[PDB]
Amino acid sequence: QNNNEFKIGNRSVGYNHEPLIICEIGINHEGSLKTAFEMVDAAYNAGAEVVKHQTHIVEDEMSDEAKQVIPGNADVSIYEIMERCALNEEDEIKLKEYVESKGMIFISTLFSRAAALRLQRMDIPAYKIGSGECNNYPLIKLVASFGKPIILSTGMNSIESIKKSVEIIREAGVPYALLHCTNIYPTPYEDVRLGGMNDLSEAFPDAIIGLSDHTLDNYACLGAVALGGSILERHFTDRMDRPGPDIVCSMNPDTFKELKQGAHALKLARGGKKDTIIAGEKPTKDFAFASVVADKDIKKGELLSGDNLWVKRPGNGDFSVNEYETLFGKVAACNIRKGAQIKKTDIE
Amino acid sequence: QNNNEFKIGNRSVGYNHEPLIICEIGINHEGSLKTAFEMVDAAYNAGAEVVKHQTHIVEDEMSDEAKQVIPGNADVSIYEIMERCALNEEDEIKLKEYVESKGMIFISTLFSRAAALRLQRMDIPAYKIGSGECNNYPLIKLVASFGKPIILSTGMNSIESIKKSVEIIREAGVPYALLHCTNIYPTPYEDVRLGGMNDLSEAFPDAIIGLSDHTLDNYACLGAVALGGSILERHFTDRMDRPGPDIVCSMNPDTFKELKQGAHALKLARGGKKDTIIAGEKPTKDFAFASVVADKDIKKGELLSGDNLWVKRPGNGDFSVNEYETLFGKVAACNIRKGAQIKKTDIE
Ligand SMILES: CC(=O)N[C@@H]([C@@H](O)[C@H](O)[C@H](O)CO)[C@@H](O)C[C@@H](OP(=O)(O)O)C(=O)O
Ligand SMILES: CC(=O)N[C@@H]([C@@H](O)[C@H](O)[C@H](O)CO)[C@@H](O)C[C@@H](OP(=O)(O)O)C(=O)O
Ligand SMILES: [Mn+2]
Ligand SMILES: [Mn+2]
Repeated sequence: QNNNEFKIGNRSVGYNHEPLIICEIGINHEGSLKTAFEMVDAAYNAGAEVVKHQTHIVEDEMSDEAKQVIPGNADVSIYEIMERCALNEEDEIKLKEYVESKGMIFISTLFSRAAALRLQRMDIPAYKIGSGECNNYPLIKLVASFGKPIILSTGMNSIESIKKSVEIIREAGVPYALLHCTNIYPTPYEDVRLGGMNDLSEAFPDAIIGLSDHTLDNYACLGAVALGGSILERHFTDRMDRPGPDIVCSMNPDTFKELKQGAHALKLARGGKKDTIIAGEKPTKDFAFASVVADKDIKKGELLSGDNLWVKRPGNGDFSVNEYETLFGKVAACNIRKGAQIKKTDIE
Repeated sequence: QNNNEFKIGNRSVGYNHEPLIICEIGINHEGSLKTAFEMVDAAYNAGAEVVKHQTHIVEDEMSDEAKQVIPGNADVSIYEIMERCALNEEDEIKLKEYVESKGMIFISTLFSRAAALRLQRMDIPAYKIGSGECNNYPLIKLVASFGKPIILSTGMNSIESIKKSVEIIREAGVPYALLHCTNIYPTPYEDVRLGGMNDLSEAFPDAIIGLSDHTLDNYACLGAVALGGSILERHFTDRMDRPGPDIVCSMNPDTFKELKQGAHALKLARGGKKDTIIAGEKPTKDFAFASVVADKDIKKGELLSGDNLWVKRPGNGDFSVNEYETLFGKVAACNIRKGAQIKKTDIE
């Protein structure tokens, strides 16, 4: 597909690299460090490489209008949800340290200037911009100025809209990924449109391409790997019985382990070319391909024809089935036995 | 992707149709009808739509040379394997009837003229040509003359080689599918090259495209569905403890059920376009997108600027973040409160 790559800390991402699964803890901790650490533990023990947070600072990310508006996956205002779930700066610094103490990478999504600046003080190795902020060009400008790679989700946005964000990122000269995404919690399979990933790669040839997903299972992400995706994001929980608006579409340790295994298999299986010769098929080719044989007894001097020739396994005859018609009209140099392979010496 | 379709009996296959899984019993019955019927039962109970056989007639498909040649997945000659596993005509007619008695479709692969003619007497609704016969042009001509759709596997063959077979099929005027395939039993993930499917569709725009697979699990076939595959073939057994050269790469009832579920999900998720507007995202767009707000108290008569304006959720403000820069240089028509959304009435 392509050779685009960049590093998130010491981890290379790109088509020629192992896909990267981002375990999005997000707001799943419901504002509790005990719960957050239990989820980091679970991620670690499952084999995760990256844990992503959401950095919410209620007053800088929302005006008072947000106290009147309810998201699709809750029955209270988005302001109330964020007031309940948001970690303060001190606590989020502890979370980052904890994630790093487990040898994993910590990144986060910012939803405001104040959050961008907080994350820069913490010096995270890459910045996630959520689909809601994909068209937030002032915020994109700010984050791109930080000098680190950007992972940009592109739900709810057209190629045209995304173009302006990519323009800002390139000007700042940082590498970037684009994740195709659909922001319904949860998302039905029919709304995923994996082909959206192809649209993105075509429009933005220098982007690393992946999928951020909110379906109920791993199928969409697995398809994404097959199509060439390099980054996969699902929300993550230690257990599915947890409360919270995003828990329903979250993976857990077991399903994370499944995705990691599948992603590895599909990283190996994907791409390549039809005409590539595969050495291990040789024993099959040698028995399975056909050679030209006599379909009847043929007397010396008689002409070979489609009437007295046919083809049979295996492939070690002097004449391959590919050469069948070329023997038509040749002259038997000797008597030929029905069922025998036609030999070079059997023809004049 | 495309709108190519044809029917196998009453079952439509093509990109706009549910993918079709072919349960390849092949030689797995080791020549026993009891075992074959146990495998048909298992297929039926698992939810299979199609059971495929292999029609082996040892004397017409192989010359005596085959008694000296061993396949990659056995330690005895291919002749001995086929003598052991081949069902005679009477028995194969019983198998077909049994499959049809369970409401499933019966098809088979021929490896010889005699087998083609046997299958035509049985009037099967579509003919499978295995990868070994993909370059067997005389046999392809014969089968195409029968007037039924052809499913052609293309392992071990280049686009160039396949072209000659497609030419023969088109001349006969029957619809056809091409299955990408790698013929190692089993096949490592790295040798699958799913991109081979794209190569085929590009080269042969009128073909229905699928995958015939010999890996140890469902990952390759799932990837194939994501890429647009319409037909999936794996060998099938009622249980994995059975003896035989192809058992190791076979699916069983449980894994068939998994593939069917995955294929359905990925049929729904695949393709589509990035720019398609998804109604269910609307509640997310309404809270997540930003509007322009005052970043400081602005006195009446003062000029709006990037210094006193910023952006915040939610998206119901008079000015979207998209319009942010257009307010620069406008004149406050009244005092504006820090944190308030900029209203149309706030500017001259
Ligand atoms: C529109 C939005 O901000 N959605 C939140 C989501 O977790 C909400 O905070 C939650 O569902 C509110 O109920 C995340 O899905 C956003 C997420 O990015 P993506 O899902 O757009 O890839 C991120 O990087 O934080
Ligand atoms: C080269 C060949 O004929 N391989 C056999 C296979 O089952 C052998 O009979 C078996 O492995 C011999 O040990 C099948 O895989 C062929 C199979 O087609 P495909 O695997 O090329 O799609 C078919 O349609 O019958
Ligand atoms: Mn998300
Ligand atoms: Mn096969």
